[PDB]
Amino acid sequence: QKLIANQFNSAIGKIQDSLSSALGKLQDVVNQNAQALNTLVKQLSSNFGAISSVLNDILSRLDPPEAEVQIDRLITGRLQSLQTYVTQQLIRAAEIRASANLAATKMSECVLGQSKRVDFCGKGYHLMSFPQSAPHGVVFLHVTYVPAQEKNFTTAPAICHDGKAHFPREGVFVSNGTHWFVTQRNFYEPQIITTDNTFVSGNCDVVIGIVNNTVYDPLQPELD
Amino acid sequence: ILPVSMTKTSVDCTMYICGDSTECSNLLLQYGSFCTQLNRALTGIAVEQDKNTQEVFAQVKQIYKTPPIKDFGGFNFSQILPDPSKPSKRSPIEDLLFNKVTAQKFNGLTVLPPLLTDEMIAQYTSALLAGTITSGWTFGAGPALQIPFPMQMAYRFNGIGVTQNVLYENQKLIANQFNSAIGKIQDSLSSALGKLQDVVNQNAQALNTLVKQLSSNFGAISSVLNDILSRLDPPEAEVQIDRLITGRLQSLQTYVTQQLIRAAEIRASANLAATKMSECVLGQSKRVDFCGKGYHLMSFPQSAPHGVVFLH
Amino acid sequence: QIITTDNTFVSGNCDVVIGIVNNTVYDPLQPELD
Amino acid sequence: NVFQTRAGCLIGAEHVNNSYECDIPIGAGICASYQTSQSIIAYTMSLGAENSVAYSNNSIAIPTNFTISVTTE
Ligand SMILES: *[C@@H]1O[C@H](CO)[C@@H](O[C@@H]2O[C@H](CO)[C@@H](O)[C@H](O)[C@H]2NC(C)=O)[C@H](O)[C@H]1NC(C)=O
Ligand SMILES: *[C@@H]1O[C@H](CO)[C@@H](O[C@@H]2O[C@H](CO)[C@@H](O)[C@H](O)[C@H]2NC(C)=O)[C@H](O)[C@H]1NC(C)=O
Ligand SMILES: *[C@@H]1O[C@H](CO)[C@@H](O)[C@H](O)[C@H]1NC(C)=O
Ligand SMILES: *[C@@H]1O[C@H](CO)[C@@H](O)[C@H](O)[C@H]1NC(C)=O
Ligand SMILES: *[C@@H]1O[C@H](CO)[C@@H](O)[C@H](O)[C@H]1NC(C)=O
Ligand SMILES: *[C@@H]1O[C@H](CO)[C@@H](O)[C@H](O)[C@H]1NC(C)=O
Ligand SMILES: *[C@@H]1O[C@H](CO)[C@@H](O)[C@H](O)[C@H]1NC(C)=O
Ligand SMILES: *[C@@H]1O[C@H](CO)[C@@H](O)[C@H](O)[C@H]1NC(C)=O
Repeated sequence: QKLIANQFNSAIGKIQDSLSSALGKLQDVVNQNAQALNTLVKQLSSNFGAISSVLNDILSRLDPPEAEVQIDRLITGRLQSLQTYVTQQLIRAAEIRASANLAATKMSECVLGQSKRVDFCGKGYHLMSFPQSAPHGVVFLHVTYVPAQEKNFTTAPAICHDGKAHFPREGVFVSNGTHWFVTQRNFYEPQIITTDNTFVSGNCDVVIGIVNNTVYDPLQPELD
Repeated sequence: ILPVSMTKTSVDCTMYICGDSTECSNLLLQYGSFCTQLNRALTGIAVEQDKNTQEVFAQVKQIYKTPPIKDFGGFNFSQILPDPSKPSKRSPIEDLLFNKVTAQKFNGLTVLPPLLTDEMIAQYTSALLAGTITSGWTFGAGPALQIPFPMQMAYRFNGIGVTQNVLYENQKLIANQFNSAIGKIQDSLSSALGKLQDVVNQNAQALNTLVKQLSSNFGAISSVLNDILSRLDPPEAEVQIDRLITGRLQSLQTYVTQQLIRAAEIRASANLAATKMSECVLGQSKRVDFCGKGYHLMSFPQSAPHGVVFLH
Repeated sequence: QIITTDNTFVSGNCDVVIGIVNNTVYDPLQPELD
Repeated sequence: NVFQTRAGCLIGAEHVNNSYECDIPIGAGICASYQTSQSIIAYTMSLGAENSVAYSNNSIAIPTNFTISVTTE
């Protein structure tokens, strides 16, 4: 318990030291909106194929019966930019809706409970998450489970004791050269081969490769 | 069949709208704000087209070499592994899909090459297939381990409700059914795909439409701007040049908008393929009827031109 | 349910948890061997 | 200096046969970086750590330790 508590506090300090040194997903949505708003003010500085940019300049030098064509070119020229800015914002709104629905599914699975889908809330076995507030977004601090050290052991698919094959339920039979233990595929926990973790089915001569191993039989010495 | 990327096209306004004259460049300064938006939109497509490949194929940062031991307990893995008889990294299957699915740059419609070619995508699928047959799921969620295939199939059966005692009783039966399933897919694919062809036919018809837009007049006396300048003076034919510019600007605004919807459909399929890569390939997906019709055990992803295939 | 053997298991020693209490086991195997 | 790459022409950067992790994407499987004085070099990017995984029918690997990490999305 003191090892997991120390590894959790070191993981929070490594994220806080990395975030203090900018983000990309929370900056591209702002830079695209800032350049789109700066483009609309630049559209008012163009003429769209006319003699002036603003409609107030042509009305002071020419009569509206004469400059009616230049006004319609500025209206249709600004209507094309208004139809472009709305269409460009609708694709960005669909990208926001696609990311908000993806974040809502991750909130109901990674945060609200344990997500059974592996490699979904991040690289590694997800346990839980800690969502925090973000400007125009949201962040997630998941708790992953990745292995660091490992060793190689000789395994066996079944155990032949008296003519019947023994198959495990959650773990796998391991051996480091002279002994025989059983452990899961996620953590090394050596245990004695007992009856409560194994079962019998059929005969022994069903596997192409099998070895001979004895059972501790934790029920025999108790009835004496 | 799920696509992850498509072709990259970079359209200019000055090469596509204006030809070989200086009178078109004077009127293009009034529409320079429209090309700042169209150039940034086509630049945003090319980065998104190169970022979707790094989210599906680049799941791990280690290249897993294929083991020389081909004895996997009666299973035939020569169809998914690259054979050393050919210099290419594609397997027989991957090579059958390259020839199954099938100038445009003369009018300024140049095609930019992607970041990763077909050889590096084939190397990414062979690296994921080497880690699946040797570690299964620990290589995508941590460091690499070693585990035999049969033992690996016993853990995939436990996720759907099947105990692992029946696997070791008919191991020669399931190994013969697995080799018969690969031969049935290879015989069906050798006889075209739909999801990998509509993304190419829509881009081919859109590129053939832009060259046809140059053959129209847009309500004028000529199509090209070089014809009216030889018969009329630019002070007189200034209205005909502006009608050809706003006529081509409407087609350029339509081609960029049509490509952005196709880029959103590619992004929606690449994110769907990335979730299937991390669940059906990288481990066992607990969601039933997600990786196909039936109880999913594992998958075998291969390389595809402008896409990716999955053999669950 | 009564604390039995079929639902529990042992691993290591007792002095591993920072907070623990003393409790007895029903042992549903002892009265059957008599 | 001048290197005829598969994606066009990259000039002003020498080519090296060694492969490292690239940062600036260029295209066609070749990147451009600044390594060792030090000059801008162009080389083929590495697809990952080239390592061999020992596969056997009677060998398993069980992890004995773990590290609790936080993935920021
Ligand atoms: C695995 O499948 C391949 C099919 O590609 C088998 O290769 C064929 O083997 C037969 C038998 O000699 C030959 O007649 C064919 O010419 C082979 N085809 C190719 C493309 O090589 C291979 O034998 C199978 N392996 C096992 C162990 O069944
Ligand atoms: C698993 O790894 C952790 C992290 O390195 C080990 O914890 C360290 O243990 C050493 C000696 O026991 C201490 O000096 C360090 O201070 C510990 N670090 C932390 C962050 O707690 C742990 O011992 C390893 N466990 C095994 C079984 O190898
Ligand atoms: C590893 O093998 C040695 C051989 O004598 C044995 O003493 C030791 O107990 C084994 N390791 C474990 C964890 O049982
Ligand atoms: C593993 O395969 C080799 C090669 O066929 C064989 O000699 C060996 O007996 C096999 N091991 C087991 C445990 O079946
Ligand atoms: C011990 O293993 C050998 C080889 O698998 C087998 O022939 C023999 O019957 C086994 N011994 C017993 C008592 O089952
Ligand atoms: C709970 O925490 C309090 C505060 O430290 C402590 O006094 C108490 O003993 C704890 N209870 C248990 C069961 O550990
Ligand atoms: C009862 O609990 C106390 C406090 O945890 C402990 O010191 C004592 O050893 C326990 N009794 C037995 C018989 O274990
Ligand atoms: C890199 O090494 C290979 C090894 O044969 C050689 O052929 C090639 O010319 C070298 N390239 C450079 C740029 O030195």
